[PDB]
Amino acid sequence: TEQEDVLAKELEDVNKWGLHVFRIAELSGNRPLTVIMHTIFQERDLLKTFKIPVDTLITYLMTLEDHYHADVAYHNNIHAADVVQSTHVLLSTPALEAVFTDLEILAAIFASAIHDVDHPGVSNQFLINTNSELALMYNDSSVLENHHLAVGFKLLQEENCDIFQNLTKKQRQSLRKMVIDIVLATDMSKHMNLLADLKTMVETKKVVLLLDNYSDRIQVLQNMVHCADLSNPTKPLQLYRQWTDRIMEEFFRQGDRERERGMEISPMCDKHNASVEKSQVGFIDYIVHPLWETWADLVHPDAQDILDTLEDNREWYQSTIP
Ligand SMILES: COc1ccc(C(=O)Nc2c(Cl)cncc2Cl)cc1OC1CCCC1
Ligand SMILES: [Mg+2]
Ligand SMILES: [Zn+2]
Repeated sequence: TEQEDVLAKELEDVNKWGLHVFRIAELSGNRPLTVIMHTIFQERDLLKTFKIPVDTLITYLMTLEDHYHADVAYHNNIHAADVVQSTHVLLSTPALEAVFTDLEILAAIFASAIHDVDHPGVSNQFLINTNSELALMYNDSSVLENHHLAVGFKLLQEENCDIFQNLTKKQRQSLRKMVIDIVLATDMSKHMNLLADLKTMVETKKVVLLLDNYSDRIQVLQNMVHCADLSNPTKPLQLYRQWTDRIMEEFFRQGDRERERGMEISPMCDKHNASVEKSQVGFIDYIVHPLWETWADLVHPDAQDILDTLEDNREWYQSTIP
């Protein structure tokens, strides 16, 4: 059909920063995660490498995508697809050519796909403050991130969903550990330590990059997926602005729930006292730029255009304040 033709055209940009992910979400019948993951697996020849039956891959992806919430403005299947695609581009950076094994690549992409599954659209702190079942289950420690992993892995046990059925026991064990390490590293409470470790690696860099032990390799993959998670402000402005609209809607809905419960409204969650532009500038200045500038240093000069875009977008948001 004409719609499938346009979808195919948009997917030709799967290896490019700035893919039209929202268009792909609409054109695919709200299956951005499934089609983008399928496309990336085909591009990297992962189905052949790991003997993943095509029908099994699609069944699992659709099932996984179904577990992202349709009514959460930001932490939905589009965000998952975007992080998957951004990770895919970061993995292809020239400075990392031939550094990671096929299993490591698979782990990073799979981790990206499941990293926010079944997100309720409220933060770890909200879950902790409201004595939620999730916080009680996970003892207030990386509550959501533990849950995303539990769901992502559990779904593999559904009928015709085990995409790792042909991996060896050793490969399955290794992949499981890497995926857990990567998704737990997406908790923002770990951001400062992750960044500190990334800077230490840049300072002791040996060169393409030379990573010999699990600690260094996993650290890079953790930071890579974390960069993808924090990549919105580095994308072309039309995409960035949509991500900002969505995160603010989600935050405002949390603030509304907090207000209904008589709780104090969390930072940036009060629709009656918000500064969207100032908040984006602060977000870039204190979190996004420090991380991306460090990533850019590790893979210099591969990420120069991404960092330039980030800086341009920071200047644009800042210009709307006066
Ligand atoms: C497009 O703007 C934003 C996008 C993403 C996030 C953000 O914190 N994402 C995130 C969250 Cl909410 C939790 N764990 C990890 C990540 Cl990366 C935060 C954003 O803006 C901040 C939050 C509200 C205003 C500043
Ligand atoms: Mg998350
Ligand atoms: Zn995320």
